[PDB]
Amino acid sequence: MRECISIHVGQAGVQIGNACWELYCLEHGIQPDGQMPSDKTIGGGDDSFNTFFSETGAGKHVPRAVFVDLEPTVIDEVRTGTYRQLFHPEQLITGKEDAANNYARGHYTIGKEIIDLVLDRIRKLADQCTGLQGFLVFHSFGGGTGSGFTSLLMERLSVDYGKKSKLEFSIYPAPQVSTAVVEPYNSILTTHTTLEHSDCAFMVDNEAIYDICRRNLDIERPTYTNLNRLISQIVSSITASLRFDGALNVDLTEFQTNLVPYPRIHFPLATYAPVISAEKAYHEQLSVAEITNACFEPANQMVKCDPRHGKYMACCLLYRGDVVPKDVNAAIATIKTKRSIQFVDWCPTGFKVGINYQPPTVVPGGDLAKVQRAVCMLSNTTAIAEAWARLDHKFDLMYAKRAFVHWYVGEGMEEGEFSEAREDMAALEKDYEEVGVDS
Amino acid sequence: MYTFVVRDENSSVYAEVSRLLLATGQWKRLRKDNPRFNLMLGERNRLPFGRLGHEPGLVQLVNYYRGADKLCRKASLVKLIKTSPELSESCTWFPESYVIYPTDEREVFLAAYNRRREGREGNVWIAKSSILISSEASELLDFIDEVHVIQKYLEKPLLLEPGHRKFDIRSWVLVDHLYNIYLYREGVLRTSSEPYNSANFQDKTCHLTNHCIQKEYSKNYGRYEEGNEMFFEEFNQYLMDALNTTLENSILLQIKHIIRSCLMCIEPAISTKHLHYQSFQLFGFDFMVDEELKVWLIEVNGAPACAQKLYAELCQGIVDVAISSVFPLASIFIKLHHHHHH
Amino acid sequence: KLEAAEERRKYQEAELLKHLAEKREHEREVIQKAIEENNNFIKMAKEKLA
Amino acid sequence: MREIVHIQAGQCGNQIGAKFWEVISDEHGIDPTGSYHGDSDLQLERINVYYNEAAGNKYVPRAILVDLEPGTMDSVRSGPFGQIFRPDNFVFGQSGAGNNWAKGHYTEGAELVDSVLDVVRKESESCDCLQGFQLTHSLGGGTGSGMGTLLISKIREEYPDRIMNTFSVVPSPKVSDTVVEPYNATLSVHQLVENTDETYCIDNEALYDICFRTLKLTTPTYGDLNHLVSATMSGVTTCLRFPGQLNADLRKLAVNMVPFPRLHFFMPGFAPLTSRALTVPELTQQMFDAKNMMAACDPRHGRYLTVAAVFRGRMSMKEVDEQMLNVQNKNSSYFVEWIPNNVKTAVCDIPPGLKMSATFIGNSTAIQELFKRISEQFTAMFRRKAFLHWYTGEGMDEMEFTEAESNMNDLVSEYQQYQDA
Ligand SMILES: Nc1nc2c(ncn2[C@@H]2O[C@H](COP(=O)(O)OP(=O)(O)OP(=O)(O)O)[C@@H](O)[C@H]2O)c(=O)[nH]1
Ligand SMILES: Nc1ncnc2c1ncn2[C@@H]1O[C@H](COP(=O)(O)OP(=O)(O)CP(=O)(O)O)[C@@H](O)[C@H]1O
Ligand SMILES: Nc1nc2c(ncn2[C@@H]2O[C@H](COP(=O)(O)OP(=O)(O)O)[C@@H](O)[C@H]2O)c(=O)[nH]1
Ligand SMILES: [Ca+2]
Ligand SMILES: [Ca+2]
Ligand SMILES: [Ca+2]
Ligand SMILES: [Cl-]
Ligand SMILES: [Mg+2]
Ligand SMILES: [Mg+2]
Ligand SMILES: [Mg+2]
Repeated sequence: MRECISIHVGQAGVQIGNACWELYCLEHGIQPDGQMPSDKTIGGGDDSFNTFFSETGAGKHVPRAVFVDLEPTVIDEVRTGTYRQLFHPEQLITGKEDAANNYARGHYTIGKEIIDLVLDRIRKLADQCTGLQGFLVFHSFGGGTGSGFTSLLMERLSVDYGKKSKLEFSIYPAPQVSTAVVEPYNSILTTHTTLEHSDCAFMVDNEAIYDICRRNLDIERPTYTNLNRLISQIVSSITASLRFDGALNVDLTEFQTNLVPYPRIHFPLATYAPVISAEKAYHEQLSVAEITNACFEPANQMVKCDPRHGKYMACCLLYRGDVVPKDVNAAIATIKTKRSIQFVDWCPTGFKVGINYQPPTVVPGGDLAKVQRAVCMLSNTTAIAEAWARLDHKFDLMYAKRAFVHWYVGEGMEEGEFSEAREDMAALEKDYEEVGVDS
Repeated sequence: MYTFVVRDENSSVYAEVSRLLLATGQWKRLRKDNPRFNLMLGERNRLPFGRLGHEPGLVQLVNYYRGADKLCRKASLVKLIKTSPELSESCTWFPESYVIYPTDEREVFLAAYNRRREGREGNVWIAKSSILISSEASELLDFIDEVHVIQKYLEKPLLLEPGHRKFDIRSWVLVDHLYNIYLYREGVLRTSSEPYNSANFQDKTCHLTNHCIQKEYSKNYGRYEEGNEMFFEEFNQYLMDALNTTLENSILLQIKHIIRSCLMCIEPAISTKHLHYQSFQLFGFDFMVDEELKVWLIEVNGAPACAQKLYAELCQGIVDVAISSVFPLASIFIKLHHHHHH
Repeated sequence: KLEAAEERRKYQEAELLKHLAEKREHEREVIQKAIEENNNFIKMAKEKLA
Repeated sequence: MREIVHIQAGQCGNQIGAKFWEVISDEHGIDPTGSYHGDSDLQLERINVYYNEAAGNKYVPRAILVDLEPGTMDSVRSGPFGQIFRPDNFVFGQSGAGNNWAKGHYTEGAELVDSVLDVVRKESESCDCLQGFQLTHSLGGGTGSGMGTLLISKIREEYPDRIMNTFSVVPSPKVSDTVVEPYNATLSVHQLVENTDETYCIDNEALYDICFRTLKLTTPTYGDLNHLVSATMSGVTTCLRFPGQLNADLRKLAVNMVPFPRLHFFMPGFAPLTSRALTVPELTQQMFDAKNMMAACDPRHGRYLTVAAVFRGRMSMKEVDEQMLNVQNKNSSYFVEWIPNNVKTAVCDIPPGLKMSATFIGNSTAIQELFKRISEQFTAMFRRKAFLHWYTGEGMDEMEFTEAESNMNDLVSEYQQYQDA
């Protein structure tokens, strides 16, 4: 057994971590007080759920988790909320003033004053691990803390834990819920500084989740609570292989081996089905063929883009519920004859398949209906570069006039860091085109 | 007020669609780099499809299908026909074609070129790209080196009388956002004004029926018809008088079959049915007719122009079926569809 | 790279506080000019009358 | 980010300041003795932004009242909420400033300013984490204008990493006390361009025209003008005072609204205009209408760099999003294309005696019309050196007026540069 430490940075990272740990407790039969009646080994053990949970002598199961924010109001809701007893106070770290939607303020000005404290609290979790695999980092691209603090932390984690895998869950900015005009600046600056330090990053476009909540859950105007419950289902699908018995994606290293043959092209597209309204009083249950076919619909993706117009380097299907390999293999054969699935020439045309028989858990009173089977597809496709192209274009429009740049320079960042970050993204866009497009 | 941007200044079809949209008073042209448009009349090359359909509160439509280039580049069309089960290597309405680089198909092309030598069959070919005609292999291959396709040349074309002269047929086809395939009822014959000469391929004015080549080199430009353009009413009269058939029966059944076969083949790859933005595109299909009244596809154009007198009607057709269908204000087409059971 | 950033922030701050220091110098010169002109008026009226 | 320190300077500053505290005390359920008698936890959640807690659960405005004459502060002390202010936070001289910027900035004001900073320091020292300062003042008089901008320069010297926000009342010949208003306003604008992060331009020209043309008040008083100002001020501070996502503190508003440091002069707007039931389409059309703007600038004569829209009341968030998208999509040419998504929208559930209201904050290049108008009135007098003796008498030279005029003409050129780009 090999531990994973989860790190939740800034508002988005913290509120998504709240939703994920709530869901993990329900999946493993852990009560809000930390007690787990089904766990017969009191005070310790090396079960699969111990990757994410440590154990006290009193039978308390404690998330291997640090929550960091530069202002207190979001983490104060964890401190006084339903799961307050789950976390020891030293896991919950807050400053007094936030990074004001400014990468430079998060990374340089406020980062420099809190970074040694955060590494000390992480070191305390690491010291209770017998075989630490590495880190799962949850943050927004758009916020000052999510962008600037995370990139400093990722750099320091490469220094202090050089052999450890780092996986990111990154919220890509959408104007329907965004709070800052400068989010494209913050997104490019953090992607540039983080890119060498991350082994595998799962981007979630708030626009895709927003539209899935409107279209499939009939929510007129989705809140963060709606978006986060859906995001937590997809995160849980991805991490289930680390928390349950199985033979696929069983360690963080296996995410890179299975999904990322080229180190810089480390952004797999997640697609999730089915998403069904709990309020829907009559629902016909979807077959293995229907949920698998829905993995090739752009409307079900975590990022809107068109995989028909790129190439695959890797594809994993992660099934939960009543699924046997025979039905998966028949589903795939039918899909191959009907869809545009083109792999690069240097990769086998193939699917790694994981099945966990426990159906998806839902949060009581939530928006998601209980279903008999669900699937998350993780595919490394060049089509995800569309999302970089969109962000780079918005960056270029503002930067050509130096709009808002004085806020970043005023924090002690050099103007040169903008053009260096942007050149790294130009080289990334070009890497995706070389792997993806024919001539 | 619906909004649109114009990103291709050199398109005569979309300059006219642009003028028609403005004259309804219900459409406002924005600056080309304003993102808040309903409609993009897009550039020909590197259209940023990846930036479409991410504007909240705007339904966005573009006048190009991403991936349609598979049909509309010479090399791609040859590959698509051989390798698609539904078109197949044994496809009967496309000339025997091979892709040739200066992957490659040289030694497969030479193998088939020998079967004609061997059996005393007519052995003339045409090299072309995105032009030379010879019965000698090694002169075609030398020219290429000096990305191309070598395509069997149609040695027995149908010839219009008077003038013993070659022609090709241009058909205009509109594919709407729902993937309805609309064939414009007016086509055009681009005629030669020179008699056809099977013993002299060196002289290319009586062999190549393009509107630019006949306008410069041919010394009979306009002798038989205005431009080198015969329209369907006259060509149909010609086929009734001379050959005792119709344009519908002898040619148009085959044209409709071919258009429907090409576009139904790429539909899973280009359809925008379940996508965050929507597409339409105007195609130009170019056909040859042989002396048995068998129809051959030569090429598909992704950005065609129109015959001068058909601009008005076709462009109004594009606003009616492509644009107003998606953005309604306050038929000249045949809908190609066939649901045979088997 | 963090210390370099901090030093650029300290530099921009010292530049601002120098500029605000020139403003306090100017404020001190305006009020001294006002006093000197009132005193010179009184003085010159006193002498002209004598 | 938490505490704001409020300063109100001179007659205008103290009259609009007192109305601000009356209006937001009522919204937060605070009575004139400082006791909370409200019905919602939303009222108290961010009360500490503007109020200190005292003995016996009393709420005391974090407010400093400044004037060079006692008259207007005696009237505040007698006014309805007068007893709520901390008595030691009244700082006043006896001389007055005679509508003279030089008296406020250099002579009378210089004598009083140190005792104002003593009170600012006392308020600042007991703040958990001070966000910064808001000043209410006019630019046309002497104390608000001259002493107000002196205070801003001294506050910046002592708190250079904190945000400075002003509500600045711009003078108009239509609502005028003296001929020298354009001098005082030009000298003040020169200070604001360098030493504030965000300035709400409250134009007495616009407030008069709204009272006359729209509200059908034949004879607008300062009371009628101040009803518009206090409703606008409540609107633009909603996001600071109530739980919310967008522009929830002074630094985040500045980062969203100010693309270039000098272009920080905002055109506020309000709907509906008041001296029974408004739809979301109607709020949205009215809040963007020239006739609802508190600065007399035609927004169709320029372009929006950035906009903040705040909707208040129980309404459909879906309909607010659709209407806000409708305005941008239909009027796309008036929003600069080189700041993508430059319009941000907040919704607060608590309305102000209305069921719903919308407050508009725009950074428009059309604000240059306000500065050009002041510049023209300045030059008409300054070319003949008319009325200068009032200023040279307090130790100022002509050159200081030439520099203020140039810097304000430069600000106009800079708005024009981004309007053409
Ligand atoms: N999905 C989701 N996105 C969120 C959530 N909270 C914020 N965001 C998004 O994150 C971005 C803003 O970043 P935040 O995480 O709020 O900022 P922060 O990291 O706290 O940084 P500062 O507040 O600037 O110090 C925007 O794109 C928001 O839409 C959340 O709970 N869920
Ligand atoms: N296999 C073939 N057999 C006979 N003639 C052929 C032929 N291929 C091409 N042609 C001749 O060449 C013409 C078309 O050439 P091609 O279509 O390759 O060029 P192009 O792409 O410039 C025409 P467009 O302007 O329509 O795109 C036909 O009109 C015909 O006269
Ligand atoms: N809107 C408004 N304007 C005022 C008020 N009182 C004065 N003014 C304006 O403020 C300017 C005069 O400054 P004032 O504040 O009286 O002088 P001070 O006491 O020296 O700051 C002129 O432009 C007046 O039109 C008021 O209560 N409301
Ligand atoms: Ca155990
Ligand atoms: Ca590493
Ligand atoms: Ca004195
Ligand atoms: Cl290590
Ligand atoms: Mg935050
Ligand atoms: Mg062509
Ligand atoms: Mg007065």
